[PDB]
Amino acid sequence: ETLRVDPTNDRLSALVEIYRMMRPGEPPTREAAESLFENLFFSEDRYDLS
Amino acid sequence: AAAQVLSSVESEIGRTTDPVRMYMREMGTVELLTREGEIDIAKRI
Repeated sequence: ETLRVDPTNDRLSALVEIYRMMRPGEPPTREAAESLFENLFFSEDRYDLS
Repeated sequence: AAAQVLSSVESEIGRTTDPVRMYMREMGTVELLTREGEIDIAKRI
């Protein structure tokens, strides 16, 4: 059901949706969205579970 | 061709109020006109 209610269809559109939720108003790009999502949880500097 | 993306952006902004974002969108409209461009512009002056 969640997949059904999900308007996104590919990786880039999901990354853009992430960008627009995190940085509303800013027109997202490929590299900006990719860097933002990667730095969210998959960067050892901006994320530590400990 | 930058206002044709700003159209969708402003139609789908996240109710933005920060002047940093508004400025950084509009200064980004105009592209880097340097080197040869700058000399041509300097001659028009």
